[PDB]
Amino acid sequence: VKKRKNNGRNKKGRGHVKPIRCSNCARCTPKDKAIKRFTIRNMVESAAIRDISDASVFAEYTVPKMYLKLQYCVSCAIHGKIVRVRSREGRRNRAPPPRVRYNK
Amino acid sequence: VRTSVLHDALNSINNAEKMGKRQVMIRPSSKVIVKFLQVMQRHGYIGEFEEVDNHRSGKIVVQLNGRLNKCGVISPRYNVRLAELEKWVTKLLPARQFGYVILTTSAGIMDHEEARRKHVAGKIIGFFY
Amino acid sequence: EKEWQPVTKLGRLVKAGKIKSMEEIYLHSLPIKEYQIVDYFLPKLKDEVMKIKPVQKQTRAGQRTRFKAIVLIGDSDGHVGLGIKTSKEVATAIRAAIIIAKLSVIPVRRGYWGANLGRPHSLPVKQSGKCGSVTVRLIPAPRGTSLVASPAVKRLLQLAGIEDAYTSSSGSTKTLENTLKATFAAVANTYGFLTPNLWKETKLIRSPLEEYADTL
Amino acid sequence: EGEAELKDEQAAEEIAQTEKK
Amino acid sequence: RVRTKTVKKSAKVIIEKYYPRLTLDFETNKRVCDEIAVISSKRLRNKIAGYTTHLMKRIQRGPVRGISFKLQEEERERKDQYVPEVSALDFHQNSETGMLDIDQETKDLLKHLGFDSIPVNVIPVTQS
Amino acid sequence: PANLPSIFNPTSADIEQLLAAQCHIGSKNLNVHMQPYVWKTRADGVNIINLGKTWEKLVLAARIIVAIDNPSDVCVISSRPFGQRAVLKFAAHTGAQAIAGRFTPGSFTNYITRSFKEPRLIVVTDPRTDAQAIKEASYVNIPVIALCDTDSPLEYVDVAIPTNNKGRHSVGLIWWMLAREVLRLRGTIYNRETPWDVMPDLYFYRDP
Amino acid sequence: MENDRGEIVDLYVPRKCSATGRIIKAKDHGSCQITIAKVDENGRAIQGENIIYAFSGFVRAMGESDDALNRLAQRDGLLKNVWSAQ
Amino acid sequence: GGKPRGLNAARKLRNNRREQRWADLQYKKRALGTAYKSSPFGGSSHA
RNA sequence: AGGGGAUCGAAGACGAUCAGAUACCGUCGUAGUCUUAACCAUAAACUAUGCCGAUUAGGGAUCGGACGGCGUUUAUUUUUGACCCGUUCGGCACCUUACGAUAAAUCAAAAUGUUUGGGCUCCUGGGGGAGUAUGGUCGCAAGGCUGAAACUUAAAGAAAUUG
Ligand SMILES: [Zn+2]
Repeated sequence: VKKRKNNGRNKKGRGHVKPIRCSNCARCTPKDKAIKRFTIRNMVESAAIRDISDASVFAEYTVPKMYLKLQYCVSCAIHGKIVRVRSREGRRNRAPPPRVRYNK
Repeated sequence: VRTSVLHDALNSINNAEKMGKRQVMIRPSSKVIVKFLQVMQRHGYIGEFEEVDNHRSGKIVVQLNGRLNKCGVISPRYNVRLAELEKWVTKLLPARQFGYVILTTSAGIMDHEEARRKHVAGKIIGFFY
Repeated sequence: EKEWQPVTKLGRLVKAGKIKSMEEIYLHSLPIKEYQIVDYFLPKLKDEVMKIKPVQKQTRAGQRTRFKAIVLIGDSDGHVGLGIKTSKEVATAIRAAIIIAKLSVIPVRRGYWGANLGRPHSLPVKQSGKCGSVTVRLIPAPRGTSLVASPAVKRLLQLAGIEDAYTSSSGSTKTLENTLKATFAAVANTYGFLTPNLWKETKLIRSPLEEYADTL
Repeated sequence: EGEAELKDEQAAEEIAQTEKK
Repeated sequence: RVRTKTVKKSAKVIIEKYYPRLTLDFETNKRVCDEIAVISSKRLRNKIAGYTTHLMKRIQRGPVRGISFKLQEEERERKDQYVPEVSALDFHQNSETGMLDIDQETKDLLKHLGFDSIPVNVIPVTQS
Repeated sequence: PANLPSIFNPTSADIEQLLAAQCHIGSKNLNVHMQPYVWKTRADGVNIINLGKTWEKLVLAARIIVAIDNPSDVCVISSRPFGQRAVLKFAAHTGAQAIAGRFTPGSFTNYITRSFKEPRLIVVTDPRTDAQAIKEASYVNIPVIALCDTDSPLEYVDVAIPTNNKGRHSVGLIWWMLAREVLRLRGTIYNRETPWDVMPDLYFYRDP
Repeated sequence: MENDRGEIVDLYVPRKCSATGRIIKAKDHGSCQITIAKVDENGRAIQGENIIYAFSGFVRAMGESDDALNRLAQRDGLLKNVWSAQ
Repeated sequence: GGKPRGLNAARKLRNNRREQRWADLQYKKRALGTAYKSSPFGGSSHA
């Protein structure tokens, strides 16, 4: 039986695609099959910003950000709880989850 | 490629009738197609049809009124004697009372019942009931 | 046991004798939901149970067993039907099965082979039906031959009033439940075939429900 | 195994009515 | 401490049958229930009285869905005949002028039907 | 005009209320089956319904209602808040039962439920939001009449009245005109020319 | 209808769909009848006079009953300029 | 599906049936005469 | 057979773990990994779905070309380019639906098939023995193509339901 209509790959209209290296176990997987996450964060955590802020010599200062793109094989994706198993009917839903914008 | 214009015309009619429409369009027109429709028309299975004349081959627009179950074509035109004509009506006709099998003979194309009256045989080309 | 109380509007009209015969219901295609309607119009309907087969279900303690019954009825004069119901008790299932069979009674169309001389004996045309990998085909036959079929489907045709026919089967016919349901669908479609003798236009009349006023 | 109550059923007719010795 | 269906179901019918006979006081409500009901336990009677006096406290400020008594209905259908003196559809009295505003291609529809005499104002509509 | 005289024309008064209630405004999505009831599409905007064709279907729907022997066999349905009051008022003026709010599925199929009905005709405010009512009608042979917008399913919908179907005023006004026509064909109003004494705003909705 | 010596032998004669002409079978739930009243000269509804139509379940499921009724109603002179062929 | 259907294709149809007839097990043992060769009885009933 | 040989790393040598560990983990490391001139012809070489032609239902996205239009932007500025609206031809795909099909999972084809015929090529006939023995042919070799019999057995297998 086919578990997924797209074979869980997202590759139709071509024959080959170069692989990539997993960011955790350094495995080789096709680029279209890997799970990709883009992350934007600050250099320092929010509790430490005040100590840096008042120790500067430039009056008001803005700590820079850091930009990373991590990408995993499926075996490392669901062991680190990046994604998890869904139900049979809930599998066919590709909308990104609604991030909480009120936080109680 | 197009190897039997007769099959294309009969197939297109069957699809439209099964879905309940009232009119059909046929892109290529030939003498055998027109002579086939006339046999159906004389028994009330269709209404008027008209053949618009473009300079290539012309088209046909047939008017349907229900009453039609199926119309098919036999692709290899076998040779049938007069004595074995009763084998075919047993095969591809729902009942003995009604239905027609179309033949082609040296006296024009005709249904299986008048050909018995004229005592003539030939080749088989299709059926409708 | 005692007199029944009609629950639907149609049931009240039947009790008051406002409709002539069951074919009046058939002509207007009205649903039937009360088994007291059928036996009021069609007495002497014979019933005969086919077989009972157990079905299992696995649970923590053990296995749970239920009994399934198949029952078909008919009058040998153009009416036939069947029903299937399962229950925890053998006797209970049979009683409930007969009720479902009565609700599904349908008419059949009988024609002639060749020339007509009264009292049609065979099917008018050849018809077939399919129910889950089983196909049954029926062919009209000349007068004189009997019914040529397996014992399972010969019984159903006997109660429908059909006298002469030819039969053909395909697929896995060992599934008795599927075989009977396929035959029942083929006979039901006899009135759905438009023969040339039915081309004559008919007059539309109002249904009995609309023009009668029911009691309170 | 529904053969317990066929002795005194009288509410249905079986196919092969079992003759008794 | 959650009340089951038997206490809640019995409390609903008491309120609608006898609304004015019992009041916000818990002590008085205790004596109304046992007179107009058949309860075989004092503890069950106490719980019934506790819930019904709580229900009328929230009834005092706005009605609650699931509760209906005679005084509430009669007030409801008194309000449902409310009707203004000038119709909202009527526009001769409304607006600084009687004539109203429409767009261009609606008037062409009016011309097709023949009702040209209707006083309207046409304004072009396009954003692109 | 083999079966209708010329006294059925819309007249200037009836039309004047229709375009003042925004009954000629449709949605952007256009169903293929609703193409005939479209006059033109607005440049950079919505479709526009043909009000002239609206009157003929409204009269035809009313003529079907009168044919019913006893008025209690007609049923009128509404679920959205904008149509609750208009349905109840329609039931009071004529003879009809009204179902407002939840439908309690199984009403037309189960014979032991409290709200068991055996109607001969069904009138529905919105086919999309009242799909359950239409679905059960297909089981027991009842024709369906419904108010439809530019986009709406038309399965098992024999008669369709093109209207806004979503406006506050539009939904109420159409139900009012339908009631007036039913009484006109009977002897209640006694004349086409005489005006009715009930005000159109009575068939509206109120927030509390 | 069938005959042997000129007398009908069919159990009953079924009806036909008005839109397509197919026979409406028994137990075909979803098939309805539409009755339209007949009005007199002054607008009142004549009692006992009406026009009857029948539609099969097949055409209703497709969603074509609205257009089918318009063509039939206009043909019997019940409506004006609402249905046409392009 | 996929058979030759023309009016002059009697050679292909006859050849095809001869080749595929060997896939049958009952016919294959009859044509090769294994009973005459390998069976302890010389193709007879008793011994 | 020559050139090149940074990085990884079949074989090999050690350190731990373990009752044992010729492995998983760690430090080294040869052929190979790259290129020129010649051989080899096999992959879950997969959409497990052969090729040509006709007909059958609604929708919104997208890539390439043409045609029509209200505006904005902009240049030695117009015509062109960028954005917006609509029609059409040719593609990689998707959502809903079932009049249809199937054992089912599911499918705009896997539909127009018991009411069975538009044209053409190849392959399969219960499970093992077995892609094995032998003969032939191609290759430097590893191997490729073609391909049995004796004997043995009442079940292997597919889709879904409850534990
Ligand atoms: Zn990994």
